[PDB]
Amino acid sequence: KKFIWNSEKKEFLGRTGGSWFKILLFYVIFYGCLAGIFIGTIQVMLLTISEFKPTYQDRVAPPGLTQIPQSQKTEISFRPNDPQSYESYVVSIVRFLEKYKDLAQKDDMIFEDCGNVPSELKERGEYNNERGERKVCRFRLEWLGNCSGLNDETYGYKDGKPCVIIKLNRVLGFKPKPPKNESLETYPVMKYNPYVLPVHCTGKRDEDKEKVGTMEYFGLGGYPGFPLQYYPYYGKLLQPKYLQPLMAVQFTNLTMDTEIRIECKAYGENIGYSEKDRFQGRFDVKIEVKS
Amino acid sequence: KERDMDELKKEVSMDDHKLSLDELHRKYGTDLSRGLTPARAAEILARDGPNALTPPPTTPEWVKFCRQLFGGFSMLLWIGAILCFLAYGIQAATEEEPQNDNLYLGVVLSAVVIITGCFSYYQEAKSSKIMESFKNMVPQQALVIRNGEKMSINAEEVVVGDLVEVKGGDRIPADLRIISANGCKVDNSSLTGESEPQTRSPDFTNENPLETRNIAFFSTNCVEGTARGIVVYTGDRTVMGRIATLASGLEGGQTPIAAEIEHFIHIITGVAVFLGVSFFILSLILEYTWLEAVIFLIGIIVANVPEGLLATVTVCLTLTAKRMARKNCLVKNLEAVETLGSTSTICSDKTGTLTQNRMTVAHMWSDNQIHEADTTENQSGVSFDKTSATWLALSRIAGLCNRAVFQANQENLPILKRAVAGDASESALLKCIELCCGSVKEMRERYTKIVEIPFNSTNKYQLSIHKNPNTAEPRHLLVMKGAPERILDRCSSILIHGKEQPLDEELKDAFQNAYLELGGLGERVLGFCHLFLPDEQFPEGFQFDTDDVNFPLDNLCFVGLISMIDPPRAAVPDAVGKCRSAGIKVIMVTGDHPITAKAIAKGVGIISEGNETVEDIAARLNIPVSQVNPRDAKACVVHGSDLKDMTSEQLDDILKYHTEIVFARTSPQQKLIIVEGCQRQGAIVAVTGDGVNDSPASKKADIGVAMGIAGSDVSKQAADMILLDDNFASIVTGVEEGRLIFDNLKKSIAYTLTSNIPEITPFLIFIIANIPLPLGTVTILCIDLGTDMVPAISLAYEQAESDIMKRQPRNPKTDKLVNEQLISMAYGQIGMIQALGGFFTYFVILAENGFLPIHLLGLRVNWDDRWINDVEDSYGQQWTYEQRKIVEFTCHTPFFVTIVVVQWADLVICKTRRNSVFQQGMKNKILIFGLFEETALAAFLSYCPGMGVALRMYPLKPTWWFCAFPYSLLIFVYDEVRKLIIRRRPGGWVEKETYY
Amino acid sequence: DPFYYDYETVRNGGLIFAALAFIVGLIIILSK
Ligand SMILES: *[C@@H]1O[C@H](CO)[C@@H](O[C@@H]2O[C@H](CO)[C@@H](O)[C@H](O)[C@H]2NC(C)=O)[C@H](O)[C@H]1NC(C)=O
Ligand SMILES: *[C@@H]1O[C@H](CO)[C@@H](O[C@@H]2O[C@H](CO)[C@@H](O)[C@H](O)[C@H]2NC(C)=O)[C@H](O)[C@H]1NC(C)=O
Ligand SMILES: CC(C)CCC[C@@H](C)[C@H]1CC[C@H]2[C@@H]3CC=C4C[C@@H](O)CC[C@]4(C)[C@H]3CC[C@]12C
Ligand SMILES: CC(C)CCC[C@@H](C)[C@H]1CC[C@H]2[C@@H]3CC=C4C[C@@H](O)CC[C@]4(C)[C@H]3CC[C@]12C
Ligand SMILES: CC(C)CCC[C@@H](C)[C@H]1CC[C@H]2[C@@H]3CC=C4C[C@@H](O)CC[C@]4(C)[C@H]3CC[C@]12C
Ligand SMILES: C[C@]12CC[C@H](O)C[C@H]1CC[C@@H]1[C@@H]2CC[C@]2(C)[C@@](O)(c3ccoc3)CC[C@]12O
Ligand SMILES: *[C@@H]1O[C@H](CO)[C@@H](O)[C@H](O)[C@H]1NC(C)=O
Ligand SMILES: [Mg+2]
Ligand SMILES: [Mg+2]
Ligand code: NA
Repeated sequence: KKFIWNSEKKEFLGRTGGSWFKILLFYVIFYGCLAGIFIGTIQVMLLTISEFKPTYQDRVAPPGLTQIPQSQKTEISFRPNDPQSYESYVVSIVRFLEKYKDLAQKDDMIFEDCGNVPSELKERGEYNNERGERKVCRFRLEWLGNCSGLNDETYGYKDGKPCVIIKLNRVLGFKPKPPKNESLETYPVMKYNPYVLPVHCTGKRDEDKEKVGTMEYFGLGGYPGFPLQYYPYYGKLLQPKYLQPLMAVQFTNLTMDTEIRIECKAYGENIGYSEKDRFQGRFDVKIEVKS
Repeated sequence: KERDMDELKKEVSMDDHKLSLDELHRKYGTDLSRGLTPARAAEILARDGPNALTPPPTTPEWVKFCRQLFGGFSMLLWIGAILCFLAYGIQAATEEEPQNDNLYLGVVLSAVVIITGCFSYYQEAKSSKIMESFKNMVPQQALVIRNGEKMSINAEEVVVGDLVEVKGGDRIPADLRIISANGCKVDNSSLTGESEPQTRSPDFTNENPLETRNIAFFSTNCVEGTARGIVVYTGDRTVMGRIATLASGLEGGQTPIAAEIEHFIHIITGVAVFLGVSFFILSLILEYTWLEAVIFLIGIIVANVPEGLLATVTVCLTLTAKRMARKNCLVKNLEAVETLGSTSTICSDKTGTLTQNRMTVAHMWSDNQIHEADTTENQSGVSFDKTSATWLALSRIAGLCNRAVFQANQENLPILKRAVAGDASESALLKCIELCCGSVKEMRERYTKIVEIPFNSTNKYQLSIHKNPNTAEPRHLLVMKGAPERILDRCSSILIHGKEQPLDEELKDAFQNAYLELGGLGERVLGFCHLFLPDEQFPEGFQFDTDDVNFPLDNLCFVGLISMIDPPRAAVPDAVGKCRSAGIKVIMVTGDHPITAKAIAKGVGIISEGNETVEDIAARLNIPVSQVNPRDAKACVVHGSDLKDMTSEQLDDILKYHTEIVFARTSPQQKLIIVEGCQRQGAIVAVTGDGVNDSPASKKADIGVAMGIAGSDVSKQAADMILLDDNFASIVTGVEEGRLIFDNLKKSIAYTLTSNIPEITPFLIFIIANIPLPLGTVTILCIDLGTDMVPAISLAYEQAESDIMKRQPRNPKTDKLVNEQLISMAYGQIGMIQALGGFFTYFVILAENGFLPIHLLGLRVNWDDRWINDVEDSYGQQWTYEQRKIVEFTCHTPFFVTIVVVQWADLVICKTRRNSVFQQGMKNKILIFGLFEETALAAFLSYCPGMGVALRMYPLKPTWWFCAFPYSLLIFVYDEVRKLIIRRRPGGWVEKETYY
Repeated sequence: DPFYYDYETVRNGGLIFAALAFIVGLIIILSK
């Protein structure tokens, strides 16, 4: 009963040739109309959104805190001797900072020299297109001392006492608000509380906090945070080649051949946290410089 | 080697009854008048086994539970669960941080099968439980003569070769060989199907041990008289025992509904493995390794298995079975409720099933006029003219001159179903007088019986003389009855409206043709007459001692004839007419005499009026039957005597060329041969019987129907459906409900099969376009086992779109439950629109949150990564892992809601297959609740506190609740114009391609 | 701030509807 393939009375795979053509033509016209309808409705959907601002922005309420070595498990395990052991890290650091070189930020028509001192926020009008392409404040690698250098094509980084810069998640229209001068026990930090978003690293328990001896932070003018003169963000369409602020963190006194946990928590009023997302506001890393 | 045993059982039995008393006693070594010594009896008792049928094969409850856990549908879900754990094994040991989706789904599928097994098992067990409350097996002791003494012992304590005596009323224990009878009439109705009480004569009469009279039978009751006999067969070696063992040893077959379920699974898994394999090859062509491609294969195949359709179908069948149980139509099998609708040939039993199996007064002859009495079981027929004096005279002759009276508890029972002591004929007459002529209680004692003359062996006649209480005449009233020829030979006067007339041949021949009218109609006629004796010659003191001629044998006054026969049940003719109206071929299968079977067939509808048999045409032309052509005879009667010498091809020809067939004098084994012959044509067969002879026929038939009270226990166990009320019209109800639920199953199946397209397409384009997952696993479970459950069940409550009893029975090889048109609609058109609507909601949410649809291409590579917490959107914003994951889950939730919105219109269009939704109408309250519950539950799964933590179903911004709205309206409009074109153009295209 | 959404209002309303529509359905299958 399963040899209905053909017969001398015209049937193929179950039906005739003229029937195959009728059904195929119907399905082509039907699916063509379905595709056209889906395309028209998706076009209306495209007409309900703007080019300069996402309609819903509440799912990115607490900005994240990422790092340069996008590790497979946020762990930095390498050998201070073997250059190939830490190649995966250095490669990503150079590729990340490749857009921050002095040669990359050379056009004066899209770049603006903010300043050597973190200042107040810079609002470049509204988010509409009435104004031209906004300017992006420059950020030279020299600001991250001891983690930038004047190296060649390959940034000779730190083998012993590694460097891990932190970055604040780029959010459209987000205006960072650092904590008030009434700081609720925020781990010794400089008195530049009004024009910089503080970020402080620490261990995780009584063991990690003891293994990690000394940490040295580097930023704009020497402050451990992000300057407010670089915010807010005006989208990729209006601000292409935008350079968000960076801040490096070096762990000088580490216990070699020991995996220790570090939590770099960014503080501020507009900076939230989450017990489910260890990256919202805070940031974790597992460093282990095994020799 | 059981094959040979079953074969030796399918052969008609043999005997050694035709033996001289000396030869019989020598063969059994038994005294003819003293039986045998108790020691010999006990030795045989402990030699071959007590006289009782071996109990049925006990069925443990754990066995039938494991039976409900397997099957065909549950087996598919089982292989699906096993494939889930297989894919989970391939995912756990090979990749890092494996996901527990497949494990969750595997245990869920296992739970689905187990829960369905528990529910269906509880239903079938409930039916068996209420069936067990019907075994009213009352122990019955027999009268045995042993060592020369009369002893009453348990039936099981009786053995072979010993004298047994039976009294009128006692049930024949074992199979005896009559040696000395005295007016003994036994009831062979439950075994061979002989209607009238066949008498038992010690002399050998017929070569057939069944038609003969020197054999008493197991399960038969002695109607009247007394008789003696030597036990020949005991226990399972008996006649009805060899029939019962055959019923237990036959095969049940495969129900049509189960076969349709199997074919449905063939198509489902066919397209499932086609998509899985083609997509597996495509995935390997792209980039995914064999490790991931195998998971894609198992995923696309398993996802194409309707997990919830098992429970919905089981509940559907259960619901229709519930309606069957409400009308006292119990079904021991959960799927046997459907078999009636697909039936195209019903093989009924005459005695007991079609007929009431009870002698009833049929017609009366008064004033040279035929008067039909009411023969309905519930007394709902036309009443005869009961006002003339001739009726009073006839009723007095019948109520007075008849050896029949009621019994002890007979008071609250109706006039017909009550018990009467005496002959079946006298019982019918007593019931008729007690029902139409007031009461025979005071009417009998009103005429004091002086001298009676009972029936005679030769020249049978029953007369008696009674006093006269009328206040106008002191003469004696003599009454007599008997065979019409005997009364015609002993009569001279004729009664008419009160006065008498001579035996003029003008009205006497008018009596003769009426005699042949009632006799040819298949009834048994009796003549009634009375006469007033002259009190001047027979004074009030002259006692007419019963010896000499004290009453004038001749010169009597004939009043009229009274015929009688077992009438068909009340709704039997109408029901047969409905079955033939639906296109079901009715074939009477009985072992009764043809003279009565043909008449009953004409009276119920199995033989239409005007259609002639081969013998009828031969008689109408006064020519031998060997001349007429059987093709000129639409109907035909097949004598069992001729059926024995027949081949398979011959019986096939009998069924193919004759539309109205009546099998008469057929053995139980021949009933089985007849059912097998009807099955060779490829048709669905239903057999309705009551006696033990219907046991092998009810077991082999596609569906057996037994009578709840008038049916023997053996055939009642071998049947698949029981009629507790004995209402044959339940057969009509059954074929209706069977066709109805068949169509409702089609609708429900198309509904659950429509949701598969938007359930799998997200995972398909997840592999092709490399976009984030549009729909998750748990969300799909919320549709297959959550929301759509009530709409699918409500689809079983759908009524008839047209008259289902007007269409012909479905073709088994053509009209399948799930044809290619259904897949062309669910998997082809409707489900496609549902999938497009789901993807629309997907892009709506992602684009509104910053991820334009064009940007989503190739994004899953980094989207599903748990550590790239800076995935750039279309606006340059950086999204962490849990942020975009929250968006993905709050993207799965509205996709699920979208499924509900499109299922609104899909349910409304599946509710009607041909009629417009405006024609049929939203009157299904279960369907309205199905929409309210579905919508409210969908909203609850998204807005309940903690859903994003338990089921990862986040709340929906209200605008999402309107993304799928146009797609639903589109589905409704498209299917509505489809059914409109099918309505106006019933010719080709829209009907042959989409109408399923 | 535009980075805040009153999810509790929509959630509460969705549950009120999920309750009313359900009790209405119960009234539908109970024609009295
Ligand atoms: C950057 O690294 C240089 C080493 O190349 C550090 O310079 C040393 O600083 C200490 C004081 O902390 C002096 O005692 C050493 O003599 C310096 N050595 C050299 C070679 O210059 C410098 O301190 C580091 N900068 C920071 C901010 O930690
Ligand atoms: C850097 O860490 C080292 C430990 O690795 C500190 O030196 C140790 O001091 C303890 C006493 O507290 C001694 O018992 C160890 O022998 C010392 N080890 C070494 C290698 O010197 C050191 O004081 C830390 N320096 C700074 C600037 O934090
Ligand atoms: C992921 C993408 C590329 C897969 C594309 C699958 C499309 C092209 C397939 C899926 C289901 C298919 C249909 C399945 C059912 C029917 C009815 C059948 O009697 C003829 C073929 C016909 C008319 C098919 C046409 C092609 C079809 C629409
Ligand atoms: C097609 C018509 C007749 C069917 C009626 C059902 C429609 C109108 C109902 C079904 C579910 C309903 C939604 C249920 C949930 C939500 C969330 C709530 O906080 C605001 C209302 C909102 C957004 C409702 C809008 C109206 C809605 C879409
Ligand atoms: C021939 C006619 C009836 C079809 C007209 C199409 C209508 C019914 C379709 C076309 C585009 C659709 C809209 C597309 C855009 C939006 C915004 C989105 O965030 C929610 C869905 C919503 C609100 C849709 C509602 C239904 C809609 C207006
Ligand atoms: C874990 C999973 C692994 C592969 C991808 O990383 C996507 C994720 C999430 C969806 C999930 C697959 C595994 C197979 C499923 C369980 C699937 O069979 C299925 C079965 C029934 O519905 C769907 C198809 C999609 C699926 O849900
Ligand atoms: C915060 O308080 C300190 C003294 O407690 C003061 O020196 C500093 O200027 C204050 N900063 C601001 C921004 O008020
Ligand atoms: Mg499903
Ligand atoms: Mg019968
Ligand atoms: Na059966």
